[PDB]
Formats: sequence, C-alpha cells, structure tokens
Amino acid sequence: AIIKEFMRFKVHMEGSVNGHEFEIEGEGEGRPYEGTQTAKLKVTKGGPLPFAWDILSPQFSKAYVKHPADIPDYLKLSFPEGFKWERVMNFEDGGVVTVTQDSSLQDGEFIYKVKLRGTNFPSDGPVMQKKTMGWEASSERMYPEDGALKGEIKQRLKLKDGGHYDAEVKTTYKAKKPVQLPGAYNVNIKLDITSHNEDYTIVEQYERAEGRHSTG
Amino acid sequence: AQVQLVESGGSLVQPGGSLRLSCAASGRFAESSSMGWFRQAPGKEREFVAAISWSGGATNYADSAKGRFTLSRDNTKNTVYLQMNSLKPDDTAVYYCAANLGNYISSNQRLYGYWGQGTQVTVS
Repeated sequence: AIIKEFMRFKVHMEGSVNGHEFEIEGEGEGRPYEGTQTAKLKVTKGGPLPFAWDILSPQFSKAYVKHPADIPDYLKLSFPEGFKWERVMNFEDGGVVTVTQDSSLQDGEFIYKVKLRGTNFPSDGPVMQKKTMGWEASSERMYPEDGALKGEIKQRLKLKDGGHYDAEVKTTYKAKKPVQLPGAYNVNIKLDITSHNEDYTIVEQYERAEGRHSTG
Repeated sequence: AQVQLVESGGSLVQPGGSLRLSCAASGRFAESSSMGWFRQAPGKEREFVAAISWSGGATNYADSAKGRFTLSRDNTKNTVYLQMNSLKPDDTAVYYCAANLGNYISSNQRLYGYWGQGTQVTVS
C-alpha cells in the first residue's frame, strides 16, 4: 500500500550543463525489494543535448535498492512523504555537477523531481565531446552523519577510446521526517544504457542496486 | 536479534465473538518495524491477514479481514493490536506476527525477516 513489490515512477529533470538549459521527462518501473529498475527518458526541451548522456544517467532512484533484512532501509522507510537528496560530483578534468532531488509517493507511484547544474566541463573533454561509453559498476559507501545518510562513490566512466574518466561523488540523503538511520554499509550498483536513439533524445536505462554489510 | 516479537491474546471464543491480539516489538529496530499478521491453520498454508507500517500510518488488509478486523499501532510501545470481530470456526489458527525494516505491509512472507512464536486462536 505504501511500497509494492512492483512500483512505477515518474521523473522530471530541469538542468543546465555549461549553460545549456534542458528538460527531461521519464517514466520507469522496477522491483524495489529486488533492487532492479528500468526507465525510459525523453528530452523535452534543449534537445538534442551537446553533452554526454552519461553525466545525467545516475540522477534518474534509491527506493529500488535491495537491502538485507537486518539493515533498516532508510529511504523506503521515509515514504509516503519521502526524502530529498543532494549530490556533488567532481570530475577529474574540472567538470562539476551538483544535483538536488525530491522523492515522494503519490497515488501509488514514485514521483521524482531533479534539478541539475553542470559547470566547468572542458570544451575538449569527453563530456562535451560525447566520448563516453557508460559507467563501470560502482560501490557506494554509506554511513550516517548529522541525522542524514551519506554516500560516497569513486565512479568511473568508460571512454569510447578505451580507458577511463573518474569522478568523486558524495551524496546526502535526508528523510522528510525523522527516520532511524542504519550503520555503515555498501551498495553495489550497475547502471546500463539498454537502448537509445541516434542523438539520445530517447534513452532507456537499467539499474541493479544491492546493499551489503561492509562489516561482520 | 535486532527485533524480537511477542504475540499475545490467543484464546477460545464463540462463533460471532471477538478477540484482540497484540504483538509487542522490542530491540534496536523495533521503532522501524512494519508488522504483519499471518495465520496458519492445522495442516494448511500460512496466509496473510493484515499489516501496518512502522509509523502506524498505513494499513493493508486481506479481503477476509476487511470490514471486520482492525489493525492499529501504539508507537510508544512499538506494539500492534489486531481487533478481530465476527469470528467463525474457520478463523481457528495459530496467528503469527512478523516484521520487516523496509516499510513492506503486504502478503509476501519472504519479505518479513523476523517472526514471533505465534498465539493460538480457537473459535467454537
């Protein structure tokens, strides 16, 4: 009634990257207790985008993380009111992305609202040149702090060339009402682009995420 | 044992009578425990009755329980109360409470990681 074993979501993003404004609207579905989800996203303003899709793809759903039975699933516990998160990503060539997100449960669906700001990407780097090829699998190190949940990630983007482009990521997740925090644990994440049209104005994504104890 | 569950209230009652079961959750995560009631009659499958979220704010009832059972939560004591009205003989069973830390309140038994020992309801 709050969270079924199968749940749909709607997402809206408004963003800019190096000053290029855009909007994206999407719909997805997944199995929140199995840690799996898919979404289809559409660029509704600002398309086609002059930058790599991959810097957007991790901003489109942490209600869909499989947790062990003995770890409180802080973000699921926050619903129906939900939670907010704030993220900063520092890319190795100076690019910066800051993201703020609102998550709620309305009429049996999750509703995601995202605001994104990317700045200082080199005009000759892989993001503005669209030279990226998807994210390697990640491990998000989770820990409680200041009454919030924090996650840190060393994220690695593959390049069409071969080789690497790294980002350091830190996210704060906060429930809209007090919720019991877990201890430290890790979330293993894999995000795939499963389909896209030639210019990435329509993209389909798949993500699997699983929480694991990092001690014991 | 981060959640311990203790059911009580099992008793003999006459057809058409009513009983109030309770389940007290204790342990570090008792305050985040969503609790579900399941019943198992002798030589039969466990079946969902009703569940209520950790906040006491969302409730979900099997069709058999709608209109006649009421599930509520006292958040002071992390205790849930199942008021069962209009009981029939086929309601005879062991009633178990189960909990989870993921805000799940539906019928899939595998999503409940913590189980009580059960309490016997007999209607006759």
